[PDB]
Amino acid sequence: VVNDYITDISTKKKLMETKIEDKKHELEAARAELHHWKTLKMPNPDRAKDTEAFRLQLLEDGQAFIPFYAAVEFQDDVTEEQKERIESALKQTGILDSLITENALAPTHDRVIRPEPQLLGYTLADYLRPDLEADSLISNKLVDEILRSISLEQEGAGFHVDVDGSYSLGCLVGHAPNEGPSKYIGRSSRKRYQQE
Amino acid sequence: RSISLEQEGAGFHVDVDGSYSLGCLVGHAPNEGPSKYIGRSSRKRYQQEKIKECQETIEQLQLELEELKVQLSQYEENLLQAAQWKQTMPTDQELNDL
Amino acid sequence: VVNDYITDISTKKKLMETKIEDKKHELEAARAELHHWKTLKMPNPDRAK
Repeated sequence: VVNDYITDISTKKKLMETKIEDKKHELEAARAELHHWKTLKMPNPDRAKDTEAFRLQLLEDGQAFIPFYAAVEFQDDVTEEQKERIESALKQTGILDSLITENALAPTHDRVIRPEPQLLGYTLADYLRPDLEADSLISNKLVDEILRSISLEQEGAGFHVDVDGSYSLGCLVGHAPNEGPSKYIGRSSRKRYQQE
Repeated sequence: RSISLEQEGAGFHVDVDGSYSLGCLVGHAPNEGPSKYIGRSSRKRYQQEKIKECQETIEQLQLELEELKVQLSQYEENLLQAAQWKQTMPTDQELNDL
Repeated sequence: VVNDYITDISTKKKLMETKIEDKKHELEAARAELHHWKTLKMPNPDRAK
């Protein structure tokens, strides 16, 4: 009987060993994730491998380009609610990762904001100022002009992104959902995604 | 029809190869796999492929679970046989009597 | 000695039980998913709630 009891206890001790193994392994997975977040430096927006291939093609071509999130930063007076609205609309439209190009480029597997004149009504340039990165190949005057390109009123069946988050894409008109505080737009925001 | 299949200058159009012009913007779409959303055939293909995946997963998991049942049954038989072993264990009856 | 061996066997029985739980979690989800795809109204593109 005593050995029956101790056998049971030994089995459960083994179960304790197994769960110690399990928790060590869970802590190792958590540790690996923690290591990944600790050695992060700058997370970028959503992309497809085709867009990366195309942008490699652009680099091989030497075309002047810089992604939008890497191109602009919000102004001081633009509090977190406004940042959220503008970044959510850009992300929903995909404009967030869209490319600003010095020349009228046509993208393959990618999107380019050609500086075609969209100088009618209010624009996002009112709220945003350019923020050029270390790899910038484009001047801020053109970027500012593109910021003016993004309109805040319907161009019929055309392109615009309002401050309240609505956007028109071709025949489409849209409004963005909640996405939380800004993480991609601005130097502070890109690092912030990493910290939580 | 509000969507053209030939370049409309700076205007709005979406070509067959996936390129599109939407104002000052020009874009081209990435890989998204075979059509899944547009049309009954595409939606049904999505449904059938998802169904096939889940059916194969249920089959594999059932096979593994029946294998697990076999292992557990063998382990129970082993414990039983251990108890049976206890009975077969030698006894010192003759030596103690002597 | 028999009890040393039997503790190991109990452990392996326990591992089978743990993997039975595991099969329960993957296979129950697969059954639910298969029913859902049978009851698929439509495919949903990228969306927010």
